[PDB]
Amino acid sequence: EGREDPQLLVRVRGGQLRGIRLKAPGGPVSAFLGIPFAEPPVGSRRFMPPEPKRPWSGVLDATTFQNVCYQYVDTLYPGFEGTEMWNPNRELSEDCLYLNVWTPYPRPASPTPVLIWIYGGGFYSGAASLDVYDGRFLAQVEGAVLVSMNYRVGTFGFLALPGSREAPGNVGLLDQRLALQWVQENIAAFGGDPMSVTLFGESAGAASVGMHILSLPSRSLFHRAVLQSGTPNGPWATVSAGEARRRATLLARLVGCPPGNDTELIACLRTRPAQDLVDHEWHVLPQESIFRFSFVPVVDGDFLSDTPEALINTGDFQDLQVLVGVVKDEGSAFLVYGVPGFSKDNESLISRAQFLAGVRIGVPQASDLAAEAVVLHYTDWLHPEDPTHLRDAMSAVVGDHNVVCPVAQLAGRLAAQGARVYAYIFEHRASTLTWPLWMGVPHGYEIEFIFGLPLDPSLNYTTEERIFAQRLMKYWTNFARTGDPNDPRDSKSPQWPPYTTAAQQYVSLNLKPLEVRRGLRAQTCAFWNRFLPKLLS
Amino acid sequence: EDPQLLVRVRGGQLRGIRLKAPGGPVSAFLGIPFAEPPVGSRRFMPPEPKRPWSGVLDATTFQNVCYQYVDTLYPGFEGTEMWNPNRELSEDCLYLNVWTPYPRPASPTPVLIWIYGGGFYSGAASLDVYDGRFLAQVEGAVLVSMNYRVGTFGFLALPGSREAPGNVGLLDQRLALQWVQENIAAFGGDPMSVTLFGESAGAASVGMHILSLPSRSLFHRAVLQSGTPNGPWATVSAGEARRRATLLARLVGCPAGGNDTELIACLRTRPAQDLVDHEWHVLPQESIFRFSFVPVVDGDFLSDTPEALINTGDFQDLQVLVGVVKDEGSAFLVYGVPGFSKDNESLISRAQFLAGVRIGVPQASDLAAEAVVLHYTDWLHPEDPTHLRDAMSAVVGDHNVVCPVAQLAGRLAAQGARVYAYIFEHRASTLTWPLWMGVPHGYEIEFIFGLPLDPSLNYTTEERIFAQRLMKYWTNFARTGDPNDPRDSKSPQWPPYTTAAQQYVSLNLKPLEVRRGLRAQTCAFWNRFLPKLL
Ligand SMILES: Nc1ccc2c(c1)c(-c1ccccc1)[n+](CCCCCCc1cnnn1CCNc1c3c(nc4ccccc14)CCCC3)c1cc(N)ccc21
Ligand SMILES: Nc1ccc2c(c1)c(-c1ccccc1)[n+](CCCCCCc1cnnn1CCNc1c3c(nc4ccccc14)CCCC3)c1cc(N)ccc21
Repeated sequence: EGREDPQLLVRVRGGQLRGIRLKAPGGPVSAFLGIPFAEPPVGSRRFMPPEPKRPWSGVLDATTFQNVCYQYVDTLYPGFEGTEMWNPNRELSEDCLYLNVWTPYPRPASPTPVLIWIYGGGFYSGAASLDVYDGRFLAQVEGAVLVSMNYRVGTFGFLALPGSREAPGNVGLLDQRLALQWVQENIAAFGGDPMSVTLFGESAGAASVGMHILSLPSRSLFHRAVLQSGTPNGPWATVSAGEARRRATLLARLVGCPPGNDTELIACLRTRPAQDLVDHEWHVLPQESIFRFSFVPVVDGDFLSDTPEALINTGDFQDLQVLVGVVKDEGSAFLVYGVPGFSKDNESLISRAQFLAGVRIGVPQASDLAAEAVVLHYTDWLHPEDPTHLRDAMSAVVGDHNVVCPVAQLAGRLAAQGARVYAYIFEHRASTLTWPLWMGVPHGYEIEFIFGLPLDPSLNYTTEERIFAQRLMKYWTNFARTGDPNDPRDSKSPQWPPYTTAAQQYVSLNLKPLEVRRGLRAQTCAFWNRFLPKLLS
Repeated sequence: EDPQLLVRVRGGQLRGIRLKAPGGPVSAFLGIPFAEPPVGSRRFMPPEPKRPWSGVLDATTFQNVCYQYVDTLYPGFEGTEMWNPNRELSEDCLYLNVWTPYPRPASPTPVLIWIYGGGFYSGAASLDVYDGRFLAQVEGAVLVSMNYRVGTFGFLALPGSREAPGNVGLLDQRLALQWVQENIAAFGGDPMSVTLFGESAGAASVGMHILSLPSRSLFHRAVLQSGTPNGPWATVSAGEARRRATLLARLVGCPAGGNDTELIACLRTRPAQDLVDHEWHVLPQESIFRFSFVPVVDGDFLSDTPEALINTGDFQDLQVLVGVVKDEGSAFLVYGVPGFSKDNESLISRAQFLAGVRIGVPQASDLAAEAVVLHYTDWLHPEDPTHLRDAMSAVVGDHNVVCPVAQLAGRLAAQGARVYAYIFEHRASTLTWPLWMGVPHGYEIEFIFGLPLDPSLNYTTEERIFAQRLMKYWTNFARTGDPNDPRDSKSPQWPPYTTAAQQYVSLNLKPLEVRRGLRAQTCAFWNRFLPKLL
């Protein structure tokens, strides 16, 4: 046939695809949703590296989002858009290694910069099919080819018996590398420039992006990287070999797979229903905690030849261009998932006791001395009992420790070692946010703006937000295009300068024009990055 | 003979001198002896009261300065010399001075007693900056200052011994205090309204009288300026004093030991200058704002450590005035911290800053020292010399003065005392120290004493009015326990310092500003965290 829209028929290397023509506000875009890039990682392939997708015959239908990787569904606030917007919107299946491509309609005559999105979700949840990752706007408005992939999360993606053949760990990264490889090979068929691939992701996806920066076999598959609210370095994005070994073994035991070599154990895990692994995942953490996740990248001496901090300290990043940044309230969201005293349904004014308790959960790896050091640092000694400040300090601790200071260390090390870094703080609370006021601009809530959702008039964003969304997409795609988020023509708008060790410049993203600022929580991050380590004894 | 200049005290008759103050005449009784000269066998010993004398004792001049180390850092430089002895040195130095109004006050006047500082190793009540003349004349106060023994002579202790029990300098002071109870009325002072006030070491001495029950009946109120009994430099342990006494004895040929009595006997046979010669050689570490012989925690004068005493004391009917100058640490830097001098802007390196902290917090472990550095670095301008220099100064001032002051203020206030706190931020126009030193340790005294009221000293009109303000606060404080002017009904009120609000006031040329929290975050570092690095 024959009768179909010729713009929707594309041949990639596994065979032919039929895409779908979608409405964006400013006009039509092409979508090729659910292109499979790996062999379904099921049965004997669980815990195993992805294998490239074997070619198919006929025209593969690529008009709808394919399955979401097997994962824990958040039931903290039943019916609450604030949590439900992050939950899976397609069937849960182990057969989920699919990707998506948005492109202009009609596809552009000459090659186009390619953004590749990697979702977040604590390496345990996430799905490229979620409303907030909808590439139609970037495609229609900026003329960009945008690609997002599903990668295996949780045990399926990250359970590791390091040194083993049957479960070597890091397979979720490997799924992402494979989507990356696929783009090199096929994106041209859609008018993307494979010589201009920019990786971007937020939170665990941001951490992912950083891992690709740090893994030799991924460096050839992209040219530019964007890390939103996450990093490879830090207390949560990786575990050591021993700790991953401990967690896998403990989970194995929990589902009735007693540990005594690795083959028997992994074989037994492979016989277990996927829902059983998910049901037991949370139980392997070493302490009561927040912003920690059971199955995450392992420092395997393979994908990661050393710890991320060792590699950012000694890596040569002679031109790499990265844009890094944070939201105003990185910590706030985490507090409702565990910390007593905190809730979305009230003001969360906590007591000093609740605060000391929170710091323990919030910095679980820290001794008595160190936890008391954090508390002394974040206490306002002028009002040391004030419920509002205590609440906000709890939020700042979780935020600073897990996101802001890792981001600061990242920028600093990169910049000091050849990279062109652009740094930002995103301060706009959405008008449409359902979370309470006290949470500020929570973790994840710049994404809807970077992706352009406010441009959809049916979504009820303000005109200001629509103009803002447009500004943001211009920064992002200018950066993709050029390595520089500035417009080479628009001299009147204030310029966004690179981040450097000498001046530590970064910009505010809010409804007002760009304001340049110096030092990203410089003083407090000296605490977390330089001092708190030295409380090693 | 002028009857106004003739007083009979318990030991006999005294002849004063009428002195010229700007606004009128004052009566001075200088060099009154309050103790048997603590010489020969009485060296290292508590003071005995002065024996009665015959006829009329000439009290028209300052008496000898207690034997001390004379500063030779910058010879003849005003900034340093103004602290050096301005009379002959002598172990025979237990003399006090009284300035009173001319004529003698008609009714009992509040009495204000000054105790100089000098790191318990130097000082003298005869120094130009402690001139009682102005407060006498202008505010009508009877002002009293004593010499007390310093250095080995005042504070060498072999604790538990009969012949060198330690703290005798403090006992000298206590005896001057007793003398005031017994005699001041004779000069028109009210023995029922005595305010102790002192700066630096003198401030810590005042603090020690607060914490020592036998001193408490000799005064009703206190003022601690840039100094505290608590904190890193004002006391030593019994074991630590023993060690330095012993080491000093070794350094001068004495006697090894063997026997306390024997060791002290030998020390007593040594010329004063021999003791001073080796005074500086007994410190455990390279350091600054540490002093060889200082009060000892004897379990007698000081029943426990000042820390223990302020934590658990009852200070219900006590009024205290405490404060600090803007740049407590700056002066100390020129005394041994490499890279610092008065003769240039002193723009140090990072290495110099890290080396300075070791010196500055001598007791500090490797980790504790790094905690300090990481706390005081401006992570935005990490290697800027101006920032490092100012930081080095801040470290020393905070560690030794401001946070100790902050801690004392809070304990007292929590435990019944009525506390008023200040930061003094005016740089005297006459200052011969360089700009980068700011308002150095000890340059508020000048103002409190009323020196800018003497037109010959070339202070500005502004400064004379500022000095007048200050004398009103202090003497209002002596008068009532409240530095506020109960006449002026037109703000801005100086509020009591409390744990809750932490209110204190800026003392500068502009009218009182009320600030809250005296380096609250930085002193949490120093007072709460840092102990926990044991
Ligand atoms: N009784 C049980 C049984 C099993 C599990 C349970 C509890 C909990 C838990 C729930 C409530 C309170 C305490 C613990 N967690 C807690 C995981 C921590 C969730 C923190 C929020 C977060 C952080 N990154 N991804 N997510 C998941 C939710 N998706 C979001 C995302 C983002 N931002 C936000 C912001 C607000 C709310 C949600 C949200 C941004 C990036 C992508 C996802 C789990 C974590 C596991 N790894 C496995 C099982 C369970
Ligand atoms: N070669 C030798 C031999 C013997 C001694 C020597 C050096 C030094 C020294 C000198 C220069 C550099 C390094 C060490 N100090 C250290 C002096 C420590 C005091 C530093 C400043 C200070 C603090 N409190 N009193 N003083 C003495 C100077 N008097 C002042 C005072 C005050 N303010 C100031 C302000 C600026 C300059 C001086 C000054 C206010 C209160 C009273 C005195 C001594 C200390 C001793 N305890 C014994 C002997 C010597």
